[PDB]
Amino acid sequence: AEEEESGALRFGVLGPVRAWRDGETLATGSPQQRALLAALLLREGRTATAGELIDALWGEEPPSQALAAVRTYASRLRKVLDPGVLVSESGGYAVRGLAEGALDLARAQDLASAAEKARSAGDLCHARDLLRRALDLWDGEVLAGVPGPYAQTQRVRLGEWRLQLLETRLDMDLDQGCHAEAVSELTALTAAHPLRERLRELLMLALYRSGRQAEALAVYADTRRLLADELGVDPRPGLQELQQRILQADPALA
DNA sequence: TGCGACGGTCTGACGCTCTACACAGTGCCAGGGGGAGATAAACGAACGCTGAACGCTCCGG
Repeated sequence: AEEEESGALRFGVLGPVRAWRDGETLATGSPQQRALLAALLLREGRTATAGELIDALWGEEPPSQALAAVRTYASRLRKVLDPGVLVSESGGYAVRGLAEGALDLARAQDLASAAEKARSAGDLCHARDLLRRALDLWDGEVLAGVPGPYAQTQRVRLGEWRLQLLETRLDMDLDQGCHAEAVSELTALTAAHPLRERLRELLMLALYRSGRQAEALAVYADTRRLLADELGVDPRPGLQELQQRILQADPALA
């Protein structure tokens, strides 16, 4: 609310496709139109040619004469957004005029870099506040209802980035002395995603000092059974090592 | 025709690499046909919405 300046046009990709024009919404339109606007939004303002956008929306088999289709999608964007916010060069399309804080993705990289800098500087309160602001950026599933295998690619990429971001958040929560909300979040995420080894290692680390041992190794045994049933291999050596040092109960990491 | 000499013609002129690089003085505008590119409509299909309807276990007086 403190960064809501006059004339600000805010764009959002981490949650669904929406536009905020000084507090009032804009109709982003068709799902393919939403995917087109998102594809322009991921490229931080390239002039990207018509064939590349056609491939981004659809992939291997776009209809043959659908170049005029993308043309009229561009017309839709130009009449629903500002005339000058979208400009065309040599047949390519480009959204400019994006200030700081206009895109939630740019704010996400900014907050991640600030958290990394604070971790390098050894600060904890400012980094915790930065990642608290960062976890409020995503709203539900990223890229809600957009077609295209391209959109699937940045969907899985942003999901993986969110996974490492929450891994770092939970890790600093564990090292600074937070366990209750930590184990709550880890249990919720392992309920959501059952086949991540790193989050279950985080479960072991969090429960190891919060006063919980039986269900931690029960969850580990369930992980071993599912990983043997679905993969039939052995887990990472760092895991077995973490369970090992746990077993002799070293109070060094208290 | 035989002679020389006069002449044009033509060719290469051992070998790689450590090295190795680029290149310059004098017109002008209007009219007109294409095609990319923005606009709003439009043909077609399916995607939602209306709860309704088929049918089971159900706690039940």
